[PDB]
Amino acid sequence: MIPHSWICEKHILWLKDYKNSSNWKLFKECWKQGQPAVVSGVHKKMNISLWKAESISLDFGDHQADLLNCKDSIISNANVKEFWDGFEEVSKRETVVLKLKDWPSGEDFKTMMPARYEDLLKSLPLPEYCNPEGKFNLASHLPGFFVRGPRLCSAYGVVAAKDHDIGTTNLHIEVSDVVNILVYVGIAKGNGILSKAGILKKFEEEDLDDILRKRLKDSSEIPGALWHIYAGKDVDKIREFLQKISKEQGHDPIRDQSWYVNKKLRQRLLEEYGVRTCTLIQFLGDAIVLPAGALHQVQNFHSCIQVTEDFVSPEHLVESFHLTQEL
Ligand code: NA
Repeated sequence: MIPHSWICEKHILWLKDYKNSSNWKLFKECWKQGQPAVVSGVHKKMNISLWKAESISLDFGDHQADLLNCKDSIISNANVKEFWDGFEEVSKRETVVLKLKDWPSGEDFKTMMPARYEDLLKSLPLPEYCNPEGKFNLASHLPGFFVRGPRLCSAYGVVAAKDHDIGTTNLHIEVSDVVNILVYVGIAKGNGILSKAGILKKFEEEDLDDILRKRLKDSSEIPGALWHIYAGKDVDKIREFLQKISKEQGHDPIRDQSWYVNKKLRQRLLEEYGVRTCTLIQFLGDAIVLPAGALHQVQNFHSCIQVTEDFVSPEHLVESFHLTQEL
C-alpha cells in the first residue's frame, strides 16, 4: 500500500511516506487531473544541515543582490548581509518583510552550490517525474524552445510586521510543473515578536482541513508557511475578481503578480465567483508539487528557505508550452 490522505475537500494528495518507492503510481492518477500533491519527510532524506540559514548565509553571503520588501515590492536598501542578520533577529531588521528571491538560480545554483544541488537531485520526491533522469520527465529531452533550473528563495515571516495582508509570494501562475521543498524554518526572536507557541496558535486560527490540524498538533512537525492554491481553470474568474476589487479601490493583475489575496478577499472570491481555495500549511520537509497553470500564493509565518525545481510531465506539456510561449 501507499500511505496517503487527501487534504482540502479531498483535492490535494498527501503522500505520507517519502521512502515509499511506489509513490508515483498513486501520484500519476491525481496529476492527470491537475491536482496538487505534497510529500512530507523530504528533510530526512536531505543532509538538512547543508540547508540551514547559518550555512547558506556563509557560503553565498559574499554575492550582492536585491532584497524585496514583500508589502510593496519596492527594492530595499538592505544588502544580503543585513538580510541574513535579520533572518532570525528581528531587532537587526514596524519592521519590514524581506525576500531574497531566486538567488542563486539555474546554472548558478548548480555551480555556486554544487553540494546542495547534488543533495537536491538525490532527495527529490516522486523522482519518476521530478528528477532530470525520471522516465516521465521530458525537461532534459525537449528542444530548448518548449521550456521556460533550481531556484532558492528566502524570506522573513510576516509575524513581526503583524500584517497578514502581506504575501511573501504574491498570487501568480506557474509556467511549468514545479516542486517546492521547505528546507529550513527559522524561528525569529526579539523586538516583541510573537513566540513559536503563539505562532502555532495563529496557524490554528486558519480555516484548515482536520488532517492539517492533526499535523499542526504534532510537536515533531515544524510549520513554516501558509499556501493558497487555485486551479488553472479558474484563472479568468480570479483575474476579473481582482480587476473588480482594484476598480473599487481606485491591466492583468495575475501577470503583474501584484496581489496577495487575504482572508476577506478569498471569501468574496468564493461568494461572487464560486472559486474555491485550497489551503495548505507547509511544514519543514514538505515538498509541494504543482502543475503548470496552477496559481498559488505563499505567506511565511516563520522565516523560510524554499528550494524549487522545475520539471516537464507529459500531462501538462501543452498547457506548459502555451504559457512558456506566452512569457
Ligand atoms: Na554547496
